[PDB]
Amino acid sequence: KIHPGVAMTVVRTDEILSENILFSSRASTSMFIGTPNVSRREARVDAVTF
Amino acid sequence: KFEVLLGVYTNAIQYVRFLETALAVSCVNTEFKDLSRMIDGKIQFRISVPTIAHQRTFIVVKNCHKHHISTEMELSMLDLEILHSIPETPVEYAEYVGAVKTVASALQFGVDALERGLINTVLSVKLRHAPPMFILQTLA
Amino acid sequence: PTIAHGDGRRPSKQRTFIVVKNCHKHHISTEMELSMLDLEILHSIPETP
Amino acid sequence: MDLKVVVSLSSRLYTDEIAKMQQRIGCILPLASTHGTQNVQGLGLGQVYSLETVPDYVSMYNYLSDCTLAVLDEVSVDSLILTKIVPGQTYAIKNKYQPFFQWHGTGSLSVMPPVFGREHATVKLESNDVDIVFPMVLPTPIAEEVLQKILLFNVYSRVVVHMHLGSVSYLGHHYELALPEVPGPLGLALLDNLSLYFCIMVTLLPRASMRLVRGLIRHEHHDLLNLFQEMVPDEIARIDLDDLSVADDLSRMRVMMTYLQSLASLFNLGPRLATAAYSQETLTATCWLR
Amino acid sequence: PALSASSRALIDEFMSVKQTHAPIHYGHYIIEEVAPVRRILKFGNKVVF
Amino acid sequence: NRGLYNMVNEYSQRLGGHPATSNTEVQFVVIAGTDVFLEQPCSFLQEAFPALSASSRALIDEFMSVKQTHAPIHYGHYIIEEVAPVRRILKFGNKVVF
Amino acid sequence: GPRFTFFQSSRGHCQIMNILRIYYSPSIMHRYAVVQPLHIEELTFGAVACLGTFSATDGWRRSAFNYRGSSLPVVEIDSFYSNVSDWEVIL
Amino acid sequence: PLNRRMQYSYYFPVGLFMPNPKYTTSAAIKMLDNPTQQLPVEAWIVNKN
Amino acid sequence: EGVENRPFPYLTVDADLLSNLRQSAAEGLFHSFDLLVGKDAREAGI
Repeated sequence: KIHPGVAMTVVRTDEILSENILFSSRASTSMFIGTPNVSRREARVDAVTF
Repeated sequence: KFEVLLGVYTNAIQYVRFLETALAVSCVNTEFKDLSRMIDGKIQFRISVPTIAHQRTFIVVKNCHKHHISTEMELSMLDLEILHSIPETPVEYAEYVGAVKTVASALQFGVDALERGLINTVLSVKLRHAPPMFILQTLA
Repeated sequence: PTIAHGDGRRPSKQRTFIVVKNCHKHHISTEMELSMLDLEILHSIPETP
Repeated sequence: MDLKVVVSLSSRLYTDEIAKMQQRIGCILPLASTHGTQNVQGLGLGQVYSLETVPDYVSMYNYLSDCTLAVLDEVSVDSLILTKIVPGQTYAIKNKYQPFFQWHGTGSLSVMPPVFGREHATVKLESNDVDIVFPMVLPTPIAEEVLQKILLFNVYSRVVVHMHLGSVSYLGHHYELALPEVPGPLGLALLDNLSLYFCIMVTLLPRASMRLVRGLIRHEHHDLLNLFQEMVPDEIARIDLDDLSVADDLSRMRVMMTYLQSLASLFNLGPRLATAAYSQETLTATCWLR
Repeated sequence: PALSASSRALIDEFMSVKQTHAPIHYGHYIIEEVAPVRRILKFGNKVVF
Repeated sequence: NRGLYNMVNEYSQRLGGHPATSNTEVQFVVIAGTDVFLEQPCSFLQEAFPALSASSRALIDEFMSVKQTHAPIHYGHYIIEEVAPVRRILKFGNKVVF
Repeated sequence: GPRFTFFQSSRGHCQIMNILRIYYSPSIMHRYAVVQPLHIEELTFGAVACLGTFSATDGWRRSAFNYRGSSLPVVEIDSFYSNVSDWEVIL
Repeated sequence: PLNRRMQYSYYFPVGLFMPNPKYTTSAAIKMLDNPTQQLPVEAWIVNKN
Repeated sequence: EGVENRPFPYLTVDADLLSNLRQSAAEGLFHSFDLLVGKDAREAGI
């Protein structure tokens, strides 16, 4: 329990679970909505994957 | 002696339409029937700065960025072959209506999951162009 | 339902939950007492006080 | 069936990478998953073959064989369309590999980790701050020649001739390939399994054939024999003293032919492509996954 | 900076009074948490905000 | 251990975590279930609250004097303050703290 | 006495022989220590064969198998695609 | 996606040493050690609890 | 378990049951439940 001749500065970090609030002005961003088409991926032997 | 079955229950999954939530006041939108053939969209801004006694023009370019989203519904090969076939006895008819209910549930699930993904992409693109509070409290 | 994402996560394909709940059957028993020396006269009719 | 995978870029793309990537159309690329849309991470061998100085070719072979395969045809800004490769389907594969390997008629293609330098098949995507490398595809005889040249460099590391091993030769052109010094314990594990097979070969190798080949070099001379320089090896002197018997020779061959199938199948690392009808005027071929 | 202290004694006086606490004692020292998240510190019934 | 909602359920369902009895001179161990109306939070989290103790009467009548600026630690002496789910009223004459 | 084990993997056959050699690394020197290989045919330490492919995501849900008396634990590879190959020797 | 995790960074010195005119801005702290000849060896940090 | 997987006329109510559901079932709040993913999410045969 005897001090050495050299000190230290213990750095560390802390994770904090915050609740953010998102605000934006009206008509900020124009976008285009596509056509929601379906597709057929894979024919596994008893089950197909769309 | 009997075992009482006190009814079966389920949740009617309501569609949360993209304009039915108030997030679409942040984003106006245009149904563009052919986004597959639009590789690029730009917008030119000519901004004219006046002069003050004791001219300048900011031509800035802005570009669009596309977003792809895709989930995967799934269907067994049973409820396609019994969907194409035709019933004649009411037990087969009861099987058939159940299979078409399953396939319709999967299809409506697919478009509903796609709509929820649209809200997710909108929230992500608004969070991407969002600097924090303690910078725009001062820079504004 | 699930949510489509831009990144490729292993997508949950229409999960369906079925839970059931059983009845908590339990009963109530009371304890009345009655002495039988006055029960023969409830079925009969009175004529003497 | 619909096999289209679109990969979304997380940022934009500068015009030089656009011009470079549109040259790289039709090449085989690997993918992380087999889902609908993916991001730029997980594409290419650059995640396991990083921007470093010591490669590891056999772990690259493992990453190639483990993951799926695709071909890149349509590339634009923010988005580029890939087409998956699944067993059961046929495809067209174009020959856009800058070490220009002339393909044999109806042979078999093989994918390959980039042996001709990292910078040769690489697009630097600094916009999404990552790198996509392009895995080489070249025919199977040149594939086995490169692979056995790699392992012979790995085993002759500890001995010394260098230019006669680390440079392939083809009818089209001779090429040089990048050589590391250690492939780590996975390359040592490939050498482990190779030496396991080899020592059990020289336990169970037949002795009628040595008694043939002694009198055959002393009788005949061939291109199949002039590598001995008309000198019998010493184990031919100290092995052919024994008599020649049919039964143990059959019992030796009945396990030798079993083991050599496994020794071939151990060199099956990396996905193989048995293609058909290559044309020297279209630079493409009808291929499918074997 | 978090609540650093070079003894127990400056802690056991820091929860006592705040406005007249000692920042620098003889050999020991203490440092007030000026963190964005300001935590209440429950030492028995001596809080500090 | 297995299941966390199972822990809350088995807290709520029968709540037999070897607790004591009441309305008796000393505590026994309860065998007869669902006859006493009891609850055991100390067997849900397995910790224990520090009661109000001290060393001599001196630090007690210091801590009763001012509950804010008093000593928790004297020279060799010490006094541990009362933190509890029930924050008790402590009367010592007219000096009474919270 | 010889054993029949089964294997689920998402690797190539090139990987399956090496990782199976590393998996059987105790048993090979177990057999080497107990029985010396006196002839030339005992050195074959068994072989493997691809029984086929299936879905890598929904694979190998566990289940139970009852006979009239008892119940062994049993896996259920669901929606399997059968494809037999030959034998490639482990060594 | 709004339940994000801001990470902050904390630091505290351990085992410093004040220059030789040591002093105190406090009254009700007394120690049974030499005032001028004590130095810290440890720190004390508060927890989540 | 005691769960019957036969098809049914599932009456549809508007209460959102699924507030923190998958974490609850992986913790096992329910007595007995069946997680059906993908192909088994259909009505089983009669």
